[PDB]
Amino acid sequence: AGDAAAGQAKAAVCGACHGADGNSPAPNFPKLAGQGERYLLKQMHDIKDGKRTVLEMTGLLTNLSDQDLADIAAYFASQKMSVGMADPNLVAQGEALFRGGKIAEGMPACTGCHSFPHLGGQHATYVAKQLTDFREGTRTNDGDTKIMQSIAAKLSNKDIAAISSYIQGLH
Ligand code: HEC
Ligand code: HEC
Repeated sequence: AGDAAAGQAKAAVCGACHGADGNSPAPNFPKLAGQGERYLLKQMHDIKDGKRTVLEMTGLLTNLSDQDLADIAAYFASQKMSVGMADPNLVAQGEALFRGGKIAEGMPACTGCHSFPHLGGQHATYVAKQLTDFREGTRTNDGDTKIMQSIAAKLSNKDIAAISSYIQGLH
């Protein structure tokens, strides 16, 4: 159990890339605001011990205690993710995939598990990178099941671009 109030100051070093409140202004860096505390904490441990490699964060988590990480996670989880706009040329394809999946190819809809990390409002650039990394097996911290890797295997590049654009505007 983290202390959100204590996490705010401990999160100051993170704001340079993720935003003071976790709402990053630049699309390369993911928004952390409003993300689930348990998801955030798991990603922090995965990044810290190398199960998920984020070279841009090398050395930042090294000296944070497990309590420090829980406080920071609690702080970001207490914020609210800001919501962007979808591209009108892509949003229909992206929303149809998000709500309906690809029934023909046995791909479940995203709404089954993602309303679990929060997705709605996340930068499209960041989401597309994660879906592509999942598909290519470069991100592998999705458990022994490899659910996201198996799901992203069914998405084309056009699918990923459209779903990512839809998610960016989702609220
Ligand atoms: C830029 C120099 C960063 C600073 C300072 C911090 N983070 Fe970071 N973080 C950065 C990038 C480029 C990425 C994404 C890499 C990729 O997969 O494309 C991240 C990612 C995270 C995550 C994962 C978020 C998710 O949605 O899965 C977390 C939990 C995270 N970062 C936490 C975190 C904390 C706690 C920081 C302060 C100590 C911090 N980051 C600083 C870049 C940068
Ligand atoms: C349940 C079986 C899921 C379905 C169906 C989909 N996703 Fe998923 N996703 C799931 C989990 C359990 C996780 C967390 C993995 C971890 O590293 O612990 C994820 C993760 C994502 C992410 C990364 C989020 C982040 O902040 O980096 C994205 C972008 C994502 N999932 C997207 C996504 C889409 C577009 C889906 C439908 C096509 C979808 N997921 C299905 C669980 C499940």
